[PDB]
Amino acid sequence: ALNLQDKQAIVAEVSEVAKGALSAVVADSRGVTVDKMTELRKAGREAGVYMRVVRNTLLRRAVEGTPFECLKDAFVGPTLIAYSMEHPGAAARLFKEFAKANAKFEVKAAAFEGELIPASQIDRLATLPTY
Amino acid sequence: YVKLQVAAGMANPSPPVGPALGQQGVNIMEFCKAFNAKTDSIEKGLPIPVVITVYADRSFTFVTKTPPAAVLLKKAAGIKSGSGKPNKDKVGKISRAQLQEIAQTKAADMTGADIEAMTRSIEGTARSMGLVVE
Amino acid sequence: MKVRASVKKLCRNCKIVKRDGVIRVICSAEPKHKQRQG
Amino acid sequence: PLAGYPVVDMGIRLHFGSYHDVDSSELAFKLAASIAFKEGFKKAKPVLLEPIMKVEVETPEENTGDVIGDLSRRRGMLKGQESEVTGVKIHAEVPLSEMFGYATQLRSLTKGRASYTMEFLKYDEAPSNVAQAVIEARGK
RNA sequence: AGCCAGGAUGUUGGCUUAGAAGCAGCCAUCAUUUAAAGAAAGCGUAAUAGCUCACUGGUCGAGUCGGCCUGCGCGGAAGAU
Ligand SMILES: [Mg+2]
Ligand SMILES: [Mg+2]
Ligand SMILES: [Mg+2]
Ligand SMILES: [Mg+2]
Ligand SMILES: [Mg+2]
Ligand SMILES: [Mg+2]
Ligand SMILES: [Zn+2]
Repeated sequence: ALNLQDKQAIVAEVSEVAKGALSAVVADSRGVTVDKMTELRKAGREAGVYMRVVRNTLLRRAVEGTPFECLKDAFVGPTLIAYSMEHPGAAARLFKEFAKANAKFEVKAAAFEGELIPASQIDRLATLPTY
Repeated sequence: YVKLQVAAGMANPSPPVGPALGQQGVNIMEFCKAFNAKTDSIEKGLPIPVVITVYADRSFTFVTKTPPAAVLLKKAAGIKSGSGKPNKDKVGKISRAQLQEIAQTKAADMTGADIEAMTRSIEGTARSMGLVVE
Repeated sequence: MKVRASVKKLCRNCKIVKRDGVIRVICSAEPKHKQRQG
Repeated sequence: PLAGYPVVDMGIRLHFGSYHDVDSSELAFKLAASIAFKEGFKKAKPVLLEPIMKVEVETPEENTGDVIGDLSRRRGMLKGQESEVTGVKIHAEVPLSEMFGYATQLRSLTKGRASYTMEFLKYDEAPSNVAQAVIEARGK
């Protein structure tokens, strides 16, 4: 109904799934067609990774009071974040792969253990293994 | 790069294939019998869509897809033609297990892996074709 | 062009412009739609 | 009776009549059958049949649709269009009165590198304007 | 408002048609992943192809859109010493 009341709903939904998330992986999405994003979206459903593009202002508001606050430095530019409903630290590997293979977007940041990890030092998430 | 819908066992006719990829430099005969070679397994008289993929050196590859839903929906329904106009007359009733059979047939084409969602997409398409579900 | 008393937009590309106290209709799509209030 | 064109596909049934014993000749019934025929023709729905000829034009592919557009301007219906490697072949059935001088028109649309063929196919009823056209000229 | 991109998938919805493939027409118009997606509001093709739009994310960083009433103006407005 109300676009402010839709924001009251989108903020409450993206933060409620941030309650159960384990590792947040944020990245860029501009310059890529639709069906190419669904190559990852099917890859997120099978790995239990929730992927949802929300606005930068909305994101900060939502993640306030949550361990993913330090990510306010990376919420500029087009934003494609990934949550880890199950299998913690798995989104990252998939993300990095797709990025360097065929697109122009990069991995803005990751968010494990409620701290911010810069783009080049995220091989740490890749090194961590599924258990 | 070109997309066609070719009969399961026959690539012989000139007008459907000749002009579209002749400019691309596709060797007609090659694609004809490669296409037929792999589409041998398809049921007789199933029109199947193929995406032909040509490169600067005129060489090509292709992917075969699942037949168009409307062609595949009227065969299960056993209705040779199509509904003249919906919301007035329905030519038959499509079965539910057939919708999921159709859903797993075009599993690759559908973007949703929910399978039940695939059925809804197929059912929605059928609804536009004037059929009703039991 | 159409020099007439009633000038108006005839399509979605027609634009009303005033240039010397003269209302004109200029169209970037159809040159038939060129009008002038006179 | 309408214009002078020959009547076609007509069935006649002589259910009743009258005959005088001493004044009935072959020509008297000929005049009598002709009066009745003319009277019936006007009461009935009398229409012209134009001839339609099968047309197969062969054209370069760059100016295909213009040929089709001119065919639709010559009041013709279409039954297909094959596209060979040498050039497109369009099939049609155009009335003969609208097939007059097609070669110079077909050459103008195609840089003069098209060709065509006409074969007579069937007869078909003309629309009201062309039927009204052939009646005024023939009548006067 | 401008600019950077997407503008999906079943698919060329079903009929009609030589072709009707978002875009001749009739009958619809609803599922899909969605940030968002008209079985397209336009251009275009013989049909395709192709170009935009609606709809969205970013950038930007402060007002902006559509009507109603009303004051004063503008065009309409060419004649003979
Ligand atoms: Mg059709
Ligand atoms: Mg259509
Ligand atoms: Mg069109
Ligand atoms: Mg005012
Ligand atoms: Mg005035
Ligand atoms: Mg005035
Ligand atoms: Zn205009």
